[PDB]
Amino acid sequence: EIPVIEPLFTKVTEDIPGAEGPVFDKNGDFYIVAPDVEVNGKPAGEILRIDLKTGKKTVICKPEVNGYGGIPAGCQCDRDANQLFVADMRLGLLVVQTDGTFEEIAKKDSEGRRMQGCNDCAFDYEGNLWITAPAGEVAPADATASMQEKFGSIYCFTTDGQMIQVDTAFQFPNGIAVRHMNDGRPYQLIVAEMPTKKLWSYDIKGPAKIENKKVWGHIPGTHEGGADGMDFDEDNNLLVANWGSSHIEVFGPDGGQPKMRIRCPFEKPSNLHFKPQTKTIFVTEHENNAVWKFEWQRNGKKQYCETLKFGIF
Ligand SMILES: [Ca+2]
Ligand SMILES: [Ca+2]
Repeated sequence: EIPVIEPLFTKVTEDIPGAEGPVFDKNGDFYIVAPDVEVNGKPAGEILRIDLKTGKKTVICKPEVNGYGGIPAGCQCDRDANQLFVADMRLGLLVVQTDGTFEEIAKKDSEGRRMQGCNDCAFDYEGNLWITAPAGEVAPADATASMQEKFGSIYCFTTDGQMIQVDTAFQFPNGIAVRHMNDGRPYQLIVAEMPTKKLWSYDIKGPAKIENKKVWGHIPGTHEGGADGMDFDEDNNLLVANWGSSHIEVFGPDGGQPKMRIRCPFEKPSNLHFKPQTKTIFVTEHENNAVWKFEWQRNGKKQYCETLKFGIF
């Protein structure tokens, strides 16, 4: 059987509807998003900053465009500026400042097609942002998801400002991650297709250039849910929240079947993120709509925001 560890989890904060997108900025501040917040049945998602000591929450942004509320669901911190890139299920891709101001990156992609709602994203070390888009067209267009139909797409927002659809026909693409060589070269993209219990891989040949698509890993279980958020640890092991399984799966560098499983004190882990330079992993979950933390066996893989702009001196 696959080895299972049961680390001690510590509650961080609660009352976060749809708790998702955990992320640390360049100053070490912690943020999470609340995509499930609604006001009178209408989307009113929030981006919050969490005090690690008290667990107190501060709403920094409640995105809305032309009267349509956003559904912020995933985040990545930029490197050269302390700003957050946020995947929004209703607005697409947003760039949010610590002061709460935000900008919608694109209404349409590089081919002029209306943008699809986004769920999560991952920066590669070259500054390109790989994004999952499981939702239908962004507001004002009517909402819809790809849990059944295969119209979920993947985008790559390049450093040159191009929003390129790099693949599509996915059944609710969710988590996403980029594997790098030790010299910093991005070479593999991993995409979670939630309901199908599959993790897909592609070889990265350059900015917005992916090929050799294949099924890379298998997510355990027949439960409703599947792979949600993911991140690499420093040894390139891929940790994946398996929503509905009560576990976070751990895949070795070669994928396939998980090499280890991490038991959680809740059934629906949605996402995770390492605290910089530590073995501490923060986990968002939908059973209690809260955030927790636990200690992993090693530090996490550095996020783009922690990398050296000029290389190793
Ligand atoms: Ca997600
Ligand atoms: Ca993460």
